[PDB]
Amino acid sequence: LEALFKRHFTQVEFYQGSVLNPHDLARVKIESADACLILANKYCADPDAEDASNIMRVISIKNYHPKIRIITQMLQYHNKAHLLNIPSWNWKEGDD
Amino acid sequence: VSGRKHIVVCGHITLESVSNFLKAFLHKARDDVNVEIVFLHNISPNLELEALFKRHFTQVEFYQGSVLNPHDLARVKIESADACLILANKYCADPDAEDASNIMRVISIKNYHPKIRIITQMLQYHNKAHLLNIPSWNWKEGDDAICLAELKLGFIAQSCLAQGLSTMLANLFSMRSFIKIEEDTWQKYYLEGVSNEMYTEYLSSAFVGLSFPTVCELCFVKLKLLMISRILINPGNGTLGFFIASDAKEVKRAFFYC
Amino acid sequence: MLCFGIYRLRDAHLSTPSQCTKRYVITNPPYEFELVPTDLIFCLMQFD
Amino acid sequence: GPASFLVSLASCLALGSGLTACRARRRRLRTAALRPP
Amino acid sequence: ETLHNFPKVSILPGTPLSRADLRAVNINLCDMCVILSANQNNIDDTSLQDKECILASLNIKSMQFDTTGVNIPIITELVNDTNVQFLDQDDDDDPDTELYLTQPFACGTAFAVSVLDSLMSATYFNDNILTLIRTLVTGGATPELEALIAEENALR
Amino acid sequence: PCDSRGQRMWWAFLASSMVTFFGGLFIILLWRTLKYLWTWMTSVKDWAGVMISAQTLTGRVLVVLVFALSIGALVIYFIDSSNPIESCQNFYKDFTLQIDMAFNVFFLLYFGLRFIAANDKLWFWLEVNSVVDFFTVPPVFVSVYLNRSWLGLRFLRALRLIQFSEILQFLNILKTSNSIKLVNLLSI
Ligand SMILES: [Ca+2]
Ligand SMILES: [Ca+2]
Ligand SMILES: [Mg+2]
Ligand SMILES: [Mg+2]
Repeated sequence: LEALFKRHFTQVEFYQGSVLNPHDLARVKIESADACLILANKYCADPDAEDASNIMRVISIKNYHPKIRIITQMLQYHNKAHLLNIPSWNWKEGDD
Repeated sequence: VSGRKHIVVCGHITLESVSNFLKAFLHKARDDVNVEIVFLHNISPNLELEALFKRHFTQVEFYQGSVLNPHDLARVKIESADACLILANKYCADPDAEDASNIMRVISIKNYHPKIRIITQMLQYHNKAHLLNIPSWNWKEGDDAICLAELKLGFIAQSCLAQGLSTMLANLFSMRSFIKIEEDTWQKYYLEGVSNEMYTEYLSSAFVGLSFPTVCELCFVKLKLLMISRILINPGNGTLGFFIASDAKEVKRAFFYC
Repeated sequence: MLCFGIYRLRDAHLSTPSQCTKRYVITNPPYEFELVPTDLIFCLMQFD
Repeated sequence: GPASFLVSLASCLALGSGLTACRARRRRLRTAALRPP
Repeated sequence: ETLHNFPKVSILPGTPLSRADLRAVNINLCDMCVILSANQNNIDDTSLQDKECILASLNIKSMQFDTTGVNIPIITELVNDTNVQFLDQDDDDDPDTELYLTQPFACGTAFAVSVLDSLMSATYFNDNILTLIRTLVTGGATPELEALIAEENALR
Repeated sequence: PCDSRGQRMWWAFLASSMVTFFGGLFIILLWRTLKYLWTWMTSVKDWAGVMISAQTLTGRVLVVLVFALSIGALVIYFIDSSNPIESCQNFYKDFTLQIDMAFNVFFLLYFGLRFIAANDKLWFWLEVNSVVDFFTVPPVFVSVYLNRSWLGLRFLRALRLIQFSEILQFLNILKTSNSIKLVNLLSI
């Protein structure tokens, strides 16, 4: 992965931190970010647990900055409905 | 040591648990204490725990032993111990195992010296009843069992009655200090409020002579104290009275009132 | 009625109007504590 | 060697005893001065 | 088995997070909604801890009634003291700020067992404090009642 | 006028150190045997214990002084090791010996305070810090008395570097496990 990052030297940056930690979000300057893309583990043993973790990440990001576009991958429909149940999640401004 | 009391602390002994216990016990706002805290655990402390014990050099001692072993109880001088505080693992996988282990610890301690006072923690009510069924365990001499689930559900139910009472009580029985906030925010008023602890004091003869509302308002207006075999909560119509005040120094004047 | 404290609006002290509903608790206010009409007061009833 | 060590031990013990006696006296006076207004 | 002797108790079988179930019981017209988790101790790992309580709190806060759901009185139990920052979207979250200065705790909308541990210290210095706390939250839990509930394991 | 060294005597310093150690050990053992089947002290002990740890501002001052003066004593040992093993040096001329005098006086007072604060006197006697205090200060006093210097067991001053980790822990400087382990390993 370090070699892959070095290949895209001027386009890709990497940082170590947690989405649940507001200090880490402040480090990556997520308040000025155009969007926040949340990848998902498609081949996960428990899809419900992965969906819950993704929902938790979305909750944390919206808690820090509630005016950022978030594009996420979801594995189940009911978890998607729960995601749309979030107070700060709105599809009109680009949240998908 | 003659004149120096000591208490034996056992059970769930970790870095965070011991740090919290020492923060709550040897508090600056707390009056000058004269007791020694003797920890007894079967696992040797880490480097961080060793440093924490080194910071409290003259107030905290550690001895490696098992509560179930009577020899270890004899080593920590549990016969002369003022009390034994048994800590519990509230964040356990299953409360049944932790509660059963606490039952066994209490059984062993009461087996060694049945006249000692024990303060313990519980996660279930039926385990508290099982503790209450122990022969040597009697609640009149000082034995207590703080039930976490029972107390938390009582706090939640009271908050359902008046919203915000749970945090009131939680800040009320927790030892804190005085903080002044220059900025005119809600935090300033909240920190002004949180600085009140709860104390008990014997009322004077004149206070006993009069009625409860009269002495309560007299304490509030003159002494500036809010005064809250059975415990009577704000009755209608010598004795121990429960006060809410910034520190015990203000409570002490209730006994000295003329 | 024995009153412990008050349950004051979070934005009560602010001059700028707001629609916030959350309130914070104040325990044992002093005798000369300034009081706001939009308040709830914890207290006790002596009646079965 | 032993003479100097005993001298240091006695000096430290005497200093500690004097300081703790002074502290006890100060505590007694400051507790007695609290009762009267 | 321990609740059949109490009047005015009803049970709604279903997910506590579904909006239809909460609308049926008229969650807007209620004195308090208490979100409790039973198997919250099993889940070990903060990245996988207290999902349901926070998600349900946000779901109830996001409801719309023909008024909005942010005025519903809610109290939530938590086991991780750092998860209190996700309960409210208006406060300034900080992992360094301790629990009792956090806005949900100051407003009485959150609770955790980590604040009761200090009781032990108080219980050592004044057991009257513990008995006053017990007799204030449970509504006069007398020790004879404790013995009775220890014998029959029920209420007579 | 800057003469040389001649007769060689070294049993004075070593004998003084051995007396200071073994006599105290024998007195402690004799007291224990006498107490065995008869064959305010707590206050001053607690005060000394509070003094030893950085509990009070004066405690932190004493701890920092112990650190600095142990380092200085090691440096003075280096400087003296640059000199011949056995030499004659008058007290009033060389400025090194007065500094060593002050350092050893401070270390002797610190040892006395630690003994006052100690729980078990016998086990305190058999301590590395106490031992290096036994074999360093009496030799310095004998040397300043006899106006002659021998490079005796002065390397034991380096053994004062072991207590650095505990010294830093008292001052609330080391808190984490990794830093504590690193300091312990480096000092040892
Ligand atoms: Ca308090
Ligand atoms: Ca927040
Ligand atoms: Mg770049
Ligand atoms: Mg001790």
